[PDB]
Amino acid sequence: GRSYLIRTNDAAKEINIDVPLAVTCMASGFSWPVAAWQEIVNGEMAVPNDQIHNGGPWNQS
Amino acid sequence: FENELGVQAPTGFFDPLGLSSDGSIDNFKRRRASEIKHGRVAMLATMGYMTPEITGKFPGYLSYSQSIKFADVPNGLAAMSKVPVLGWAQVAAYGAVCELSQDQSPGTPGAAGDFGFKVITSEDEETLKRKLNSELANGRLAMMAIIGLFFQDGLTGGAY
Amino acid sequence: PWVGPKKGSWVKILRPESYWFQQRGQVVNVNQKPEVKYPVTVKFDSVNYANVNTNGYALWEVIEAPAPGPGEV
Amino acid sequence: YTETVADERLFEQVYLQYTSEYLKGPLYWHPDKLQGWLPDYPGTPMIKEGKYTSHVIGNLKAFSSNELAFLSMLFFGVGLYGNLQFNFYDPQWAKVDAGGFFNVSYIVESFLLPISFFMHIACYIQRQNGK
Amino acid sequence: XXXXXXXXXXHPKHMLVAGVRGYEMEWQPIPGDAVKYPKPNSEEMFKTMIGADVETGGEAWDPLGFHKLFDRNFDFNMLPVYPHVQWLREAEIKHGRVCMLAFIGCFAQAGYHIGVQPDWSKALAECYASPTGAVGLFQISVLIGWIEGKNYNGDAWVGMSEKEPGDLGFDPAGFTKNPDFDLKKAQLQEIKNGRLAMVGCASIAANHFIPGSVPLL
Ligand SMILES: CC(=O)O[C@H]1CC(C)(C)C(=C=C/C(C)=C/C=C/C=C/C=C(C)/C=C2C=C(/C=C/[C@@]34O[C@]3(C)C[C@@H](O)CC4(C)C)C(=O)O/2)[C@](C)(O)C1
Repeated sequence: GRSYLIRTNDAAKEINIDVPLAVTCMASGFSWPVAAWQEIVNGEMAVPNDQIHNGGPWNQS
Repeated sequence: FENELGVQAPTGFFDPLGLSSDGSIDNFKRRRASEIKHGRVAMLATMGYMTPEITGKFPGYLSYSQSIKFADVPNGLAAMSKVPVLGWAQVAAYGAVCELSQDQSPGTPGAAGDFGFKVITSEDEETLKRKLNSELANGRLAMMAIIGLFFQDGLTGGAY
Repeated sequence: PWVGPKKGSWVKILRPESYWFQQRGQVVNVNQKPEVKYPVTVKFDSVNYANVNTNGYALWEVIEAPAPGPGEV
Repeated sequence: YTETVADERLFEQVYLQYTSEYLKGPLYWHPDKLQGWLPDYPGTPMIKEGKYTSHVIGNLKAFSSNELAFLSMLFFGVGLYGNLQFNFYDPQWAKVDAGGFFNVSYIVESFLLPISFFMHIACYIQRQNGK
Repeated sequence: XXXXXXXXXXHPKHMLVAGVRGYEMEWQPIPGDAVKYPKPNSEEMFKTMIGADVETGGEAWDPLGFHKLFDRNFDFNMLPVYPHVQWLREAEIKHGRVCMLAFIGCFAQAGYHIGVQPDWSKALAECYASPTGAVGLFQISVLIGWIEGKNYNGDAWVGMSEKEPGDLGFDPAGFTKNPDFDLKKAQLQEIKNGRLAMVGCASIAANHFIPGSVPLL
């Protein structure tokens, strides 16, 4: 699912699924325990907190 | 490293094996502090072999819980397995407090007076060097003596 | 002399109460009148709860961030 | 000249930069600036230079780093000895169960272990400040 | 030509992170721990650290990328939860030394003894349960405490250790006081032997509790 979402960075591709790409990602997911770790250590899974919406403001004045 | 305290009568700069031909001033100071500290420890150690042997043998127990008495503890090597182990760890403590109460003023051991532990120095340099050399020569002899008393204790049963 | 980020340049939103705080969006246009307090106009791919994907921000609320990239807001 | 929004923002920045420095001084007198509130007590600064000041350790502020180190190690030895001689070796439970009494020395000593922990913390704090 | 934005209308951005002081302050003065401001350099300094050899490639061998986790700390929680490569090398050499001692300890105790006797896998638990003339536990433990209280590795967790990793200044009999002597080579031999002793100790520990796991006892 994460691979499909990354390779289809569009809302149109979530309602009208690109079935060839979807099944390609589904078959490619077997190597997740290695690919996921290789992305974790190489800085390709997580994103710094300063790039996503942290949450509601709790202060300003 | 000659002209430093330690070279008096029977040998000059003694080093047969060198160990100071490098000239490292920091290395010599640490060796000098070690040499003097060992002597100072050994000199009290040689006193520690003579006195309990002949007399003294403090009245009392030294371990009321174990019912030991100072007379019971054998003099010499055999004591270190007979003195209650709590005593030895406390000797290390009394050493440590004086290792952190006998602060070092300059480069080589100092700040206690002749043996006064505020006493002051010997002032007159001729006595300052003569006493300092006397401490070194006495300390080295006691160092050779206490190991000899260790060996004599092992060779012939008791300490004598 | 142009003021603010260039047109079509990605900027990171620094408005704390914005729905797109710390997100990124293309700069549609920057109003050149010095009297306008919030001249920078930014459009976003992700709409807020009012189904609005564009908003006008102040000159001190956009920092000219790089392109989002794959799977990144 | 007309007051553009940039000029108003500049006045905001100038006012805030001046006032934030002014309010720290002896001329603002806010209840949040009382003793027991945010500011440190007058003669007892706790944290300076991002380092625990000597006043943190209270009455031990005058102690030397070597004295605190010796006390820390001595208290650690004595307290660990008390705990080990009360729990595992020389247990007191059977002796006190049959109508006896605790070896009071063990009880007194065993309380010197956490004291030793905080003593070595104080030793490090003193060493950092050069005392 | 783009006009420069005045400092009045500039931006704060997010260079100010949770691992550093904010607008203007000082961080909490923690005693010996992760101190000071961290900076990402683990992998880079890992590619300059020695230890890689021809047995596995010849470049910096780290599958699982355990070195890089310090560099990731900034992306993850922006906190150095994972140690820097300097701390990893300190652990490397400490484990290597302890294993090189411990393996020959296992061998010697099965064939030598002093005036209590109990296996090798239960020697410590026995010594910690029958003190008669066993102050040696106290002496060994106080030596260990003094040694890694004095030689506590500074701030090696965040890669800002002034002391070189594993360099305790213990070179008594001038074995490699030579200007280089290929000190890289001597350190490499030490690391290789430490890794070998680690594997040996792991083999013995896993074999004694999983019978017939490692060939021979
Ligand atoms: C480049 C270079 O050189 O660097 C070096 C230079 C330095 C600084 C000088 C240096 C150093 C210092 C060194 C080496 C210290 C050495 C220590 C020596 C220890 C001596 C001991 C234990 C003495 C004894 C006495 C014993 C007695 C044994 C017996 O009683 C026994 C049981 C039974 C009896 O029946 C027979 C007996 C026989 C009577 C024994 O068994 O032991 C260092 C650090 O190494 C580096």
